Amino acid sequence: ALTNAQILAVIDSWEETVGQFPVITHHVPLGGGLQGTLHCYEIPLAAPYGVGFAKNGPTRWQYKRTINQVVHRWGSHTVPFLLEPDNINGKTCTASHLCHNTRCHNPLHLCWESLDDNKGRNWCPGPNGGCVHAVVCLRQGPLYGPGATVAGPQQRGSHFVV
Amino acid sequence: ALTNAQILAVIDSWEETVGQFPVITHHVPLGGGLQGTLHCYEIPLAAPYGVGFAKNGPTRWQYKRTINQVVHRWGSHTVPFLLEPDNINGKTCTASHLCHNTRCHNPLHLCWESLDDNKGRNWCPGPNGGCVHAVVCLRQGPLYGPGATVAGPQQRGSHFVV
DNA sequence: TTGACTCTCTTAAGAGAGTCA
DNA sequence: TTGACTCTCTTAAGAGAGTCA
Ligand SMILES: [Mg+2]
Ligand SMILES: [Mg+2]
Ligand SMILES: [Zn+2]
Ligand SMILES: [Zn+2]
Ligand SMILES: [Zn+2]
Ligand SMILES: [Zn+2]
Repeated sequence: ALTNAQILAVIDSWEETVGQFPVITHHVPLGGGLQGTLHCYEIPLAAPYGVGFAKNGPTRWQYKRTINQVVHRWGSHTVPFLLEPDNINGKTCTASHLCHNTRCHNPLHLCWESLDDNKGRNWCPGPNGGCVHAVVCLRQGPLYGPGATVAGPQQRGSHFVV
Repeated sequence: ALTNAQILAVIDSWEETVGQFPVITHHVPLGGGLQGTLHCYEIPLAAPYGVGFAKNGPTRWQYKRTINQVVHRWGSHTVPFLLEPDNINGKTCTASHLCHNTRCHNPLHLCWESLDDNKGRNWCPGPNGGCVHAVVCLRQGPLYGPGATVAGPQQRGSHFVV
């Protein structure tokens, strides 16, 4: 809600609730042939999810609180960043999973960045493979690699140059 | 169905027409601080676009040929790949701009791969900066870099560990 | 047969809001 | 007030198909 105090109270209640979500250990590629360990705090697969939480899509949730007799609702991963600018360079800020684990609500696994920055982490080589993200990746992106290209650049005639 | 000879004739007509598009020289980052040059064959901004071409969206076009009284139509960048498999690993193949220049129809700037592989090239460090794409990038992706993250991982209390 | 428009859809990273009990 | 559902929307890489002359 409006006041900084009210916002801090929302963040604190969210952290307390998410802090009781099951902690699931995931071993992850870091790049450079190395492996690390992340501890994700995973929202349950089915109701009940936790005080204030409800599922609005297959892997979408919202956090809800009643302040001054009014319901306030946010995307479930946006709550850590309620005191941050909601845009950057004219682009909407989004909650971005450094652990690439949607059900996870560990704020130590989230950052707040444009949708382009968010998406791009899927292909990052990782913190031990050359990540250049200023807010560093926690793991190599799940889609990093050579790809599976079916056909490369080609011409039948002689009209084109690279 | 069109014979493989009829399909080759469509690719040849397409190449003939695209080869007469304005050719624009672009200097581009290759990664590793090196600069290179790409020559894009750019479809016009407004009608007429060229024989067989029409705009179906702000940056979407289609190619159309009528053969034995049947109208055939294809996405304008898909024509080089009409003799290739159209899916891989259960994923639809898409035309993927190695030059990241949507108006370009140079087939030496296109490859044929899943939408995930396609998107991922936006963040590639480039052929002189560590590209691992098996079909190699022609340039550093336009979105490669440190990013512009507004807020990083953080907690107010002590409920979480990484 | 052709040109120049029109419309909606896919994907996978993300969102907002309403209906009931 | 709180819970458990319902619906559609955004973005930027990509698509298929209809109408009229
Ligand atoms: Mg993400
Ligand atoms: Mg692309
Ligand atoms: Zn996590
Ligand atoms: Zn990274
Ligand atoms: Zn090009
Ligand atoms: Zn590459």
